[PDB]
Amino acid sequence: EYTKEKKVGEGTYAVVYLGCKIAIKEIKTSKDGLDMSAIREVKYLQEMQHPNVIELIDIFMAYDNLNLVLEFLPTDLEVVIKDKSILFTPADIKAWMLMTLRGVYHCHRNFILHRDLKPNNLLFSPDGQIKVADFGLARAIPAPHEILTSNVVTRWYRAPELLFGAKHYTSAIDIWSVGVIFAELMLRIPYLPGQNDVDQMEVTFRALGTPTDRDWPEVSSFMTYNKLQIYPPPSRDELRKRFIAASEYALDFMCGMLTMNPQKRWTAVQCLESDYFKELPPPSDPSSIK
Amino acid sequence: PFNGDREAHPPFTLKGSVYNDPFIKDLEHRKEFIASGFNTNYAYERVLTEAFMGLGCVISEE
Amino acid sequence: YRHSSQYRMWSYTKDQLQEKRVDTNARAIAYIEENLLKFREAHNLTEEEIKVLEAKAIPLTMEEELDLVNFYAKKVQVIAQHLNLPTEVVATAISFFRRFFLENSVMQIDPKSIVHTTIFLACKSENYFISVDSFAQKAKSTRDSVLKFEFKLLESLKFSLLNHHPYKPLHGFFLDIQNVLYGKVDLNYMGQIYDRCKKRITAALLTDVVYFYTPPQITLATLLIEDEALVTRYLETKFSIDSAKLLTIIRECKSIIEDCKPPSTEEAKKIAAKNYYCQNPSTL
Ligand SMILES: Nc1ncnc2c1ncn2[C@@H]1O[C@H](COP(=O)(O)OP(=O)(O)O)[C@@H](O)[C@H]1O
Repeated sequence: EYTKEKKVGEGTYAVVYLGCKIAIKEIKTSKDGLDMSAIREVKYLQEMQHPNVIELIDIFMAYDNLNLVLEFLPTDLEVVIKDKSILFTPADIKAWMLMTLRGVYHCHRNFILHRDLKPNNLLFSPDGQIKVADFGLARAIPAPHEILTSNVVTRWYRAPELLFGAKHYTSAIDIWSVGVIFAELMLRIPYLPGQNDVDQMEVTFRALGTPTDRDWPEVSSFMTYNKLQIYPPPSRDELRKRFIAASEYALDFMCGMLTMNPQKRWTAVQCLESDYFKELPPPSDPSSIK
Repeated sequence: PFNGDREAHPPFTLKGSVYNDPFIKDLEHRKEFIASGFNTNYAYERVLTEAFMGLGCVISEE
Repeated sequence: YRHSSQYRMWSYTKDQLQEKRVDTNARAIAYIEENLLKFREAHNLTEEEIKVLEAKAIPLTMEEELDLVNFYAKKVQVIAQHLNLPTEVVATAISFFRRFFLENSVMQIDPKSIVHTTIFLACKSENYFISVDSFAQKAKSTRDSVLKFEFKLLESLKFSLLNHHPYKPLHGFFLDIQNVLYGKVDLNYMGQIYDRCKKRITAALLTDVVYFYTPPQITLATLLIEDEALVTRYLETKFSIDSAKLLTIIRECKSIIEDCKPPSTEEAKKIAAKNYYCQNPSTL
């Protein structure tokens, strides 16, 4: 729509506007004419309609730039980092996980990757339904002989095959990210931080374990597994210590979601029915979020 | 009751141990292809459900 | 499929598509007849020559536009296949060119410059990854002729930049034949199907079939070339979806694909000198 008000965003790639209930995202056109991450982010967000992925009302052309629409309210990152412990493990940890996995499954059954998943990518709504947006490095799931990119997702939310250097991966790299969203939501801390380097591999090995030959096979075919040594995987003494605010069935699909095996990683069709939402209490979308 | 996904289930069938495809079944025998999480049934489930998307008509256009 | 961009706003019927052709030929007549009555400053001498070029251009290109854009679609197909591209990006380039010229005519945007831009937006669409200068040195472009007709191509395309194509239904019905049937399989069906039906669907994308039916229906239409035991025994044993309606849909799609007529070397003369340049002859 042709309505504008005050701006959000200090980034030089895009500065988003606001107006009407909507938010106009403008890509500055002024090398190449149009960037990869403008057509790459309109061409899959145009064709999805869901209550967990935002949609385009109009994509009307500007004089030089490209206009989109977005959502009004802020994101999941400002919810976690600044509260007075409103969020409670009976109900608030279940509904947002259920809706984010619903959005991830709607991306997956359209065979679209969406390899940029962050709490500043997951944003809420006035009725509190969390949305999946910002498809800036998304890609359709191609033919198996096609070479993909490498560094496609951010550091703190990176799948370990992307740490190791998997050039042509599957779409199981975005279940690891939402499992880290689960742990970041029930721990209220930035989970697995790195020092702007290759140190994400060492902190992931320190947290969840250096993969062994017997279990996730062919991990030594990356020219990175020989650089380091083995670390012990965590046992079920993690149930009380460092994860004491959790239920019995939460650790089952958390450990099934933080599998470092990508072939044995639980896809969303077996994460939406992983008997964790069946346990009491039932969730409800009125949550005390400002 | 409740449903985890509100409407997200197709009713068609699949059997991945039957085919003799010369583009993926030979492609999965390599080393670096397995190491990125690739198996045969994921690609076949990707392509066979795409082969049945949209069996409608031209009467359903107005 | 109804949530996809190809169904909700670019899938048509025969009456709706012919209405689309006559409205893009009806909205693009007045500006072009106004811009080609420009005579000299004082008076016009060659009245008969400018009226026979007006009779060649204005009431004749309402049907010459369709085989003109089919000829230039054949041109962009052979130059996209010339520069070593996959069959997926060739199909998207053909679809982007044809979808550009459904909303605009060939006179107010010349088709000789769109044919290098569509390969660029197709390879940047599904990640081919050619650069601009590497694309220019492999073509007859000097970096400016591939980028000026880019904003308006996306505006006239209205940003339906992902397209569904029948090659993944080929790889699906390459496998679903073998699952339901075991009598006569995979000798001739890997001998002479993957090398023939692919070229038949490139010839189908040159024709006007993808605005009519879904790409599995076009796939099962082009699989009916060998209908001795394959397609009839496939659709009878598959059976929520009735069979005979799908056989009639595939049969009328085959009736659509069989009304074929290739290009010629005559359409070139009308646009070569009459439009924008012949006048110069009249002037001097
Ligand atoms: N719908 C929105 N409502 C409010 N703020 C938004 C909205 N969308 C984006 N923003 C802001 O735009 C910026 C996102 O731009 P970008 O850097 O491209 O995302 P990313 O870091 O995932 O790559 C963020 O600062 C975000 O706060």
